[PDB]
Amino acid sequence: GDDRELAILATAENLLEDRPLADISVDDLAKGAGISRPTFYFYFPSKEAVLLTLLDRVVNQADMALQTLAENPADTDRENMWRTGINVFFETFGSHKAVTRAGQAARATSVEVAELWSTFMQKWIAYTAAVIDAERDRGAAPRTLPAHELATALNLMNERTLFASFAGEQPSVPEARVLDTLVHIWVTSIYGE
Amino acid sequence: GDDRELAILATAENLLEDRPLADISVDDLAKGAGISRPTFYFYFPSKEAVLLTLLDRVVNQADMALQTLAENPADTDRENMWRTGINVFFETFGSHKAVTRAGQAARATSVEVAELWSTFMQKWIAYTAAVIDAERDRGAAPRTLPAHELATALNLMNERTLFASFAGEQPSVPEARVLDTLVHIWVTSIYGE
Ligand SMILES: O=C(CC[C@H]1CCOC1)N1CCCC1
Ligand SMILES: O=C(CC[C@H]1CCOC1)N1CCCC1
Repeated sequence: GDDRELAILATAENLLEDRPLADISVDDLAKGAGISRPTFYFYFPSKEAVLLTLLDRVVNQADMALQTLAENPADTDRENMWRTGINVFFETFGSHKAVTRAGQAARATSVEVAELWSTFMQKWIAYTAAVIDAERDRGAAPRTLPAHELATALNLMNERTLFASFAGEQPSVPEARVLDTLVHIWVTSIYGE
Repeated sequence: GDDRELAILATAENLLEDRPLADISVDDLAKGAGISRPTFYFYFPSKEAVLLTLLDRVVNQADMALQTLAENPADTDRENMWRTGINVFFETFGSHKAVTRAGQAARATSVEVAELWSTFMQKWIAYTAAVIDAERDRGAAPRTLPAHELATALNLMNERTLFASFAGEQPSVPEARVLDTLVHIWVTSIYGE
């Protein structure tokens, strides 16, 4: 039951490494999971629903990892604190490049994918703005831009730059350089007067 | 001749304000430009080709405006210099939101659109990195990240943040706040040690 479901998810993640959602059939997903086509339809209404679940799992893994960090502050300076936080996204989505890529393409077509992404983006920007505000209240960061607008641009930067690096787009920051590049911009723009 | 072509371009830009490329037909473009369907095909091979031309004109208008600026340095401090430069993109693409939006959607499907965007992105990042390097050589900016990697992330930020503001995405920086937000991040990340 849960195993047929996991099998179908594992198949879809594997096939998405080699071709886009468009070039993958329900029959393809069913064959790789070792079930028939009508059995597939019992677990998922469509291949698009399979992607939505895969994306949902990846987004929540990142979200849970960031909640863990939040509850367990690393004992280090502020630059390393922000690095650990962006690193949750670098590692989680970078461990699932095929779902990340397909998920991002699906935002244009699936209101469900668009809404899932928008909900968690709002959550991560609000957390980012809360930390900036705490830093300002403690006197560690200067009161420059509206924290929530600063947070929005910096999370949008990370979305676009990480995902270009992972896809090897032209142009992109090499993946072995993207964490340091983003940490620099976050730290200078948050602490710089 | 050039007028039928301009008519078709003007129609397509007008229709793109109200619905996406998918929901617009060749017959729709032909009717609005006051020509028949086979006459349309004489000027453009497809509605996708019409979008490519519209995007091409918008990208080159921005590129030419930025070349003008480059050749005619504004007499003001460095923060206002970067503001004038990002402002070329804020005004040019913000004056053509429907083409911007459709152009960005078309990157997923049209290799021509993808290649046009990637070529000019490379050009603007190289110009951005050249200015940062000049600033470092004159001693006005510190030698922190690789200028070209810094330039790449900051231009990717502007692409994603401007285009979210213009589309009124959730989340986004309000359009009346996006120029100040981006100038802050560029200035702190370029000059900050
Ligand atoms: O890198 C980040 C988030 C950055 C972390 C760093 C501390 O707060 C959020 N994102 C990319 C995908 C969406 C958000
Ligand atoms: O804002 C910018 C470019 C910023 C200017 C500012 C000085 O050099 C480039 N872009 C958004 C669309 C692509 C690039």
